[PDB]
Amino acid sequence: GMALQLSREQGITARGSAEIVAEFFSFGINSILYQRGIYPSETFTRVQKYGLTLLVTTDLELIKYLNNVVEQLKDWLYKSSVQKLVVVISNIESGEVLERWQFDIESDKTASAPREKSQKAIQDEIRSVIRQITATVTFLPLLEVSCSFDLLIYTDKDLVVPEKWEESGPQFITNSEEVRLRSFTTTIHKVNSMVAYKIPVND
Ligand SMILES: [Cl-]
Ligand SMILES: [Cl-]
Ligand SMILES: [Cl-]
Ligand SMILES: [Mg+2]
Repeated sequence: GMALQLSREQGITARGSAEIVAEFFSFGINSILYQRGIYPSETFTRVQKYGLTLLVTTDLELIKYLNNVVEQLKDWLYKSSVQKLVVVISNIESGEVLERWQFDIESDKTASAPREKSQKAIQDEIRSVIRQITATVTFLPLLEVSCSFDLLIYTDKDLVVPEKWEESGPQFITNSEEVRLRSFTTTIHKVNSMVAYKIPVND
């Protein structure tokens, strides 16, 4: 007679996309911090995500810091207010900017009914991007200096700056080359990934 179905959220909503992208950044930032030795290897634990074994921090302060960033990102991503996220890697002793992991975000401001793209398909794309973050490091110059990180979120100039957040300098890098990574999309957001790395000197 009449076909009924118990509602089961399939596809992607603007909220779902924001969730997905913010989560990707949490895992991506964790991978970069581990791969560039920002935090010691023993401060990371193995976890399953996107069909991969990924390393995520156990450091209490870093967990809270990154969680705070991810929560804020979801809000701004839903609003289509994030233009890019950059993980700046600098020589801890000199402050020299050595790498800039740049994630340019494109948004569908019209995002309404849920979009027809499976979570699986999206995870498949993210999986390749995450693998490429680790793969890319094997092609960069050997890093043999202790470094620090800065996480910069570039937003629409008109956004309200929440408490605890601050307008920061751009942390310009110079004498760099780039490695373009695979992009991924939820159909609502598209995340482009690339790393700008400084060419060292023959000293
Ligand atoms: Cl781009
Ligand atoms: Cl690899
Ligand atoms: Cl720059
Ligand atoms: Mg040297």
